[PDB]
Amino acid sequence: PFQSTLWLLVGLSVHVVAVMLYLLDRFSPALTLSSAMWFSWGVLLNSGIGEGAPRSFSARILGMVWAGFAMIIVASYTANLAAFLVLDRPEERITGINDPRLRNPSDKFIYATVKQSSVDIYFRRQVELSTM
Amino acid sequence: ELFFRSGFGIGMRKDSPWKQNVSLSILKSHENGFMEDLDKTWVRYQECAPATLTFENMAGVFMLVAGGIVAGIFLIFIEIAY
Amino acid sequence: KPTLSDGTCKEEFTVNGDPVKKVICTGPNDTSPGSPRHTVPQCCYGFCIDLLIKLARTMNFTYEVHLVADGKFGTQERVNNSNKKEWNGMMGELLSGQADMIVAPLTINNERAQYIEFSKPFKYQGLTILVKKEIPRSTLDSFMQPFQSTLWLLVGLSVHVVAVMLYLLDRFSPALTLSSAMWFSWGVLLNSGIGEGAPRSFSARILGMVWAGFAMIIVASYTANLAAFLVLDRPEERITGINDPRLRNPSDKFIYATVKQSSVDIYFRRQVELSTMYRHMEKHNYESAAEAIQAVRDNKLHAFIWDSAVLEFEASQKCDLVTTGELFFRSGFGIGMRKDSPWKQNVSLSILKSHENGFMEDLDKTWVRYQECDSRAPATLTFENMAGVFMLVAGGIVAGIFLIFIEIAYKR
Amino acid sequence: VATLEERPFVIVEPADPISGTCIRDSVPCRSQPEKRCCKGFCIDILKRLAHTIGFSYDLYLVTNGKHGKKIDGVWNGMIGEVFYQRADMAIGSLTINEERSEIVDFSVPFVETGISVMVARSNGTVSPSAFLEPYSPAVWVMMFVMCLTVVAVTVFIFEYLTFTIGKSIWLLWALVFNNSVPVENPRGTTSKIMVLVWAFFAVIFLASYTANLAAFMIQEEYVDTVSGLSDRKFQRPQEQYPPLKFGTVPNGSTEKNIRSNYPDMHSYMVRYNQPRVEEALTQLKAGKLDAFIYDAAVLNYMARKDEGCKLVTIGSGKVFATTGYGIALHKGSRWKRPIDLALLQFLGDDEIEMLERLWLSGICHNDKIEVMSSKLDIDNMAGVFYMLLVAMGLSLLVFAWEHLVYWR
Amino acid sequence: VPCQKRIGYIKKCCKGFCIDILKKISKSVKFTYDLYLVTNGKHGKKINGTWNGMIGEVVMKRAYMAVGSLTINEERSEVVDFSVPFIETGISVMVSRSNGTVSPSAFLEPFSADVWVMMFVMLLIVSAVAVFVFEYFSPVPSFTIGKAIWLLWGLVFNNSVPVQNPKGTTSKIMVSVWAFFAVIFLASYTANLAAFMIQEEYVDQVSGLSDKKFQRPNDFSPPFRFGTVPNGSTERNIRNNYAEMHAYMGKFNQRGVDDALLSLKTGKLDAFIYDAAVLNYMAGRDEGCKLVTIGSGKVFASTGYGIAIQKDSGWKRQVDLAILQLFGDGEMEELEALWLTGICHNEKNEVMSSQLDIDNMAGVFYMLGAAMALSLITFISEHL
Ligand SMILES: O=C(O)[C@@H]1[C@H](C(=O)O)NCCN1C(=O)c1ccc2c(ccc3ccccc32)c1
Ligand SMILES: O=C(O)[C@@H]1[C@H](C(=O)O)NCCN1C(=O)c1ccc2c(ccc3ccccc32)c1
Ligand SMILES: *[C@@H]1O[C@H](CO)[C@@H](O)[C@H](O)[C@H]1NC(C)=O
Ligand SMILES: *[C@@H]1O[C@H](CO)[C@@H](O)[C@H](O)[C@H]1NC(C)=O
Repeated sequence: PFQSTLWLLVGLSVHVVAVMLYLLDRFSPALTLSSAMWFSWGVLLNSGIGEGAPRSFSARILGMVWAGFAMIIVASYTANLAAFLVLDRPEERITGINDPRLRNPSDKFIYATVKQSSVDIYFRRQVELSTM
Repeated sequence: ELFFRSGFGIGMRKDSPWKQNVSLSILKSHENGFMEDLDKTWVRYQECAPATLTFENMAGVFMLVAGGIVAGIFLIFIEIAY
Repeated sequence: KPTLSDGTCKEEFTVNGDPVKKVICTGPNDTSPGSPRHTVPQCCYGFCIDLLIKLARTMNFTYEVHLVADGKFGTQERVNNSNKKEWNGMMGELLSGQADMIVAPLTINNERAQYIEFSKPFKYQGLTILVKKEIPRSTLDSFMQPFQSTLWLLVGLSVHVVAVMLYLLDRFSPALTLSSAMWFSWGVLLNSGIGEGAPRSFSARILGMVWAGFAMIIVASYTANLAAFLVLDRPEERITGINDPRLRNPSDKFIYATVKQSSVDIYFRRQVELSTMYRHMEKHNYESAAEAIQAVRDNKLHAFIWDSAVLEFEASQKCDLVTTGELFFRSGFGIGMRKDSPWKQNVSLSILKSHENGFMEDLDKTWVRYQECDSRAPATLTFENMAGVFMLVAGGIVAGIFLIFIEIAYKR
Repeated sequence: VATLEERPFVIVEPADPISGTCIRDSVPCRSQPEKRCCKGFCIDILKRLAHTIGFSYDLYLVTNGKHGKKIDGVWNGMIGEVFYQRADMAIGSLTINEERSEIVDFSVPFVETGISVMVARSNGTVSPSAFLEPYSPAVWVMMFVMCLTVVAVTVFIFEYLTFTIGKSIWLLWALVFNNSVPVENPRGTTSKIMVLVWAFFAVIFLASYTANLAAFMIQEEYVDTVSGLSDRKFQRPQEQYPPLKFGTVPNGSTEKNIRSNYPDMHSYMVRYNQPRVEEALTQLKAGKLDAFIYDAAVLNYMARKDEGCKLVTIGSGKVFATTGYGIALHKGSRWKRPIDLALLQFLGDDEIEMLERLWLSGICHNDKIEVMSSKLDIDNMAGVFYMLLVAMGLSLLVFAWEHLVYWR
Repeated sequence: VPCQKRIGYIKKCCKGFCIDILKKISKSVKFTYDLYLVTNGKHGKKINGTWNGMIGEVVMKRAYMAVGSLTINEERSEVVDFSVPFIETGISVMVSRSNGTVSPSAFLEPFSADVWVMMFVMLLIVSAVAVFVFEYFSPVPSFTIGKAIWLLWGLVFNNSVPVQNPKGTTSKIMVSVWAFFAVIFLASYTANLAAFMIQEEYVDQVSGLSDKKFQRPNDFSPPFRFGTVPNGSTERNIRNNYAEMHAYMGKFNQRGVDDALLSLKTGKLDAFIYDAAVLNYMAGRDEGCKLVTIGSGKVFASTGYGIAIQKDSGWKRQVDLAILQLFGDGEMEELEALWLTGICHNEKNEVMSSQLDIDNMAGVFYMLGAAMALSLITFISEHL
């Protein structure tokens, strides 16, 4: 669902948020770059890891919107997987005569019948069906 | 869909005198329920899925779970030493 | 446009600042056919009048545009006097001799080509379908849609059933109080963080576990059903041209209208396959093309079979309308003049010459193809659809208001 | 030519009084007679044969009966108009019959007629075992196995700094099931990181489950029911569930066949004997009835031309005692070969099909071509409740074991 | 239809769109035909003051009619009389199907902006009442406003952060009932967001050949590429009206038309410009369905085909009437679909699986970036 470059960028925004939370909490008038990663990684993966409460006003708002971004990634991933999965019926049913693969010879969708019989008499009757 | 509706037949020459009775007899077998027994005996019998995920299309994620186990052995030693 | 003061056309500018050239048409005002009127100068401008001006700049001839009297394009019909067929509108005005050249959108055909010459077309267009563009609205009620209204009241009892079972399965085995089982059984279902009493026994753990797995499925099935209902259920009443089965048979898709005594009517007459479709709309055809488009915005007529060169202009300006279908009758317009017309050889040549000069492209760029909103249906959840949820949590505040006073009274 | 006025086949309309003469694209059919024209389906067949064969005609509506009948000595109606030298042909809605074949000779049928069955449109179920569907047992079972390995690893990987296996299973299972339960977290970084890796799989597993669960009840169509006339569920309902109610229009061709084959069918079906075709539909549409049985060529047309498309037949090749329509003749009229040759030409070509897209058609499509997703109800997901019901019983089994371990 | 051919007159069989049109005209106006296929040149071109091709033989009075794919112009119209066109023709543009499309800011389509603000304000009031009404007035650190917001906000956005749960029977109920709203809010958001990325469809637009893509090709965008088949009508038409364009097009000459489609099939050429009569037809029967006849209905020189007749011929009047008769009886679309309609003319939905990327979703990180800076304004102000 996500291009390989999206994972790398989303793989560093968690760290970019982590250092920012540590930087903002360290100058608040014990994240120590260890519980910040657990808070940053815990929200994205929906795992109850660590008790890190960013008491700073600046850090808490970042964490408040950090969860919002984490929700979008998981919600979009589910929807893209849902959209991809529902759009996986390429069977391309013939639906009888008047089909794109049948109106003209595709050289790849080979279709034949019994020699002589009635279909050959049927098909040769109409000049319209002389193309295939 | 059935794009050419034309039933079968029992062909005979033009001068054949059997045409009148063959047509009458073949029409009597339709009403009698007889021609609903042959297809019951010869045709109608033997009357024997949005692409489930399956193990395929998901070997990568379970490899990640296995990969964490392997990386852990290479990570426990460093953590203990440090 | 009505003429301004002093009996002259008002001064106006185009998008590029060039003056839009105007002519003084002398025709009826506030026609209302069937009532007495009078001739009055009127202001005309636009595509088919700029191409007229460039025409007068080549053959060096003068003109005085006067609008048609009755207001119909023209159709040879038999008068009440036996079957002496007589034209009407422009064609009547041209054959009689009052008119000499018909420079107006006028589809050419055999019935008109036999009596007059037509010259080469100056624009190629067909006939399409104009219908009201439905705004994308989500037909979603409150959260009662994904699950039947006879399932929530049995899930709720199952929450309590697990709670009483879990407490009974922990107060006897070799812990959690009754209230903790109430919170834990709920807390798994609504995913809330409340509830600190985890199961202790190895028999209460599994009952409180398979319930958790059941909690995910209920929520996951809710999401899947809402996605299934939203994606699948979209308003699909679009018409894919005349080939649509609704048009191909007499059906009450409200009304299909056209303009009386036009080429569309005669096109609907020579085709006996749809003869009764034309007879169907014989009691519904308007007297003018401008009125019918106004009917579509009034939801009295959700169909229109008119020249695609005209509808696409309205589908761009009046962006509440949209065009549908494929052009099923392609035939160019024509600067028609009477048979044995010395201007006929010049006029047709200048129309063909203007095509490659780029001038004929210039006109439709200023008039028809200055472009506007197109858009042209995933509905967005609105407050109306989701008001049910907000009502519940709004009612939760007042439910607790009548519960706090009885909670404090418990101590006394 | 003798003909009868029928709703989809031969429409008779007054001649246009404004123009005096009747409207074009119609034939001047008298009666047996004010001048008057008619149109329809069988009319177009007749006029096409006139151009091909090269013969004129003078239609007149029959005023005796309907499609001919035997009155025990005299043949009346459209057929009688030909058996008595009065009419050379009887083009219309004439069903080929064995009894009619020996008094008049017919042509090659151009429309098929049988004995079909109606039913109300089915809403559609949701595969009541759907919760276990958007996956495979290989993925389902092994993921439980995978956690058992990870839980065993986590306890061992955390020992080298009171977790135990019991809390590791509880913690790991929590993440994979939309974590909301109380959990105990480890302290070592090697175990804490590993849990996150399993937590990432939990997000993917849950996301994949809900994504494919949506697809299961989106690309599923809606038929949900097929029944046949010869089926015992139709044959006799008195030895089964609450009886299925079905009836027809008596005194007709469909009653003759249903009488000769199954005499008990005739006895039972008189309970619901609707004398009007249109009225029977209303009773069927109101839930009073369950199946209306009549000719295919006259019941398919009414199924196609119907608002809401709420009526679908199961006569998709299951028509029983199928005899087509045809053009009656005089049994010696020597027109049979030219008529049959020309009629087979249209059938051999695609001519008759266009006339089928005409009047003998409707906006409603008997094919499903439509998917509906309704409320999950209780039946469509009672399977997931059964899994819980196993746990309540299984927990009680552990409760006894937890009780009897002390005494033994 | 029988046909002749010079060099010796070898008999041959003729059939095609003009032939069947000629057949219909033949019986309608009761005139006969003895088609002899041209040899010198093709179509016609006035070279050295003399006409060759089909036109050249008519003006030498050797033909008296020239059916075929003859494009109506003014150089021919002053030499050979012309009939009413039976098929339109322009100068169209060809672009690829783009292999789908992406929707930027694809994370805010559900929940119309009234929903967010309505929930946001009531999120504050629920936090306000929980710590004021149902806490200060109820039995049993304490529960501040900041902690209440930090909890209820977390529950909506897929609660994973550590929280400080309330204490009290009523406070727990208020938080619990809010958690149910979060479940519906999250479940419906994902479900609705799935709909918006299922019916994404495809976006194609050229706005004709008179736009900046073909009037200022060397704009801020990378140099646009477009070529035609030289020594033809389109080059002659475009070289006069568009003086600057002819110079630019010379860098991407494509000679054979089939060679040009190879460039389109490989992406070497940005767009293909040629006559719309065959370009629509050729893309109709094109294999792979990667070519769309963009610019349809809005072309440069809409001049139709025709049936050239000798100058001042009496048959001219009876030929135009016959052709128009076939138009009124709804016959063109029968043979138009019979001969040149292709198979890739179905609905243009072409819904494709999305491949969400930074291009697909951009504002999602911008909100994080904006909130990253939004913390700074609340970070400096804490000192004051
Ligand atoms: O087969 C039959 O039962 C007869 C006749 C025969 O050969 O006897 N063969 C043909 C069928 N038919 C009838 O009486 C009959 C019964 C009902 C409708 C119509 C014709 C048109 C309708 C339109 C709407 C509703 C009902 C009808 C004819
Ligand atoms: O207008 C032109 O340029 C001429 C001519 C004229 O009167 O000059 N008027 C018509 C256009 N044309 C051509 O030479 C031409 C060039 C290329 C194809 C076709 C016709 C069918 C194809 C099918 C596949 C690929 C190429 C082609 C005609
Ligand atoms: C056809 O059946 C009739 C009825 O019994 C009979 O009289 C006649 O001989 C039969 N024809 C032939 C050729 O057997
Ligand atoms: C038409 O144009 C030609 C050439 O310019 C000219 O000789 C002729 O006089 C024009 N026709 C009329 C009626 O002036």
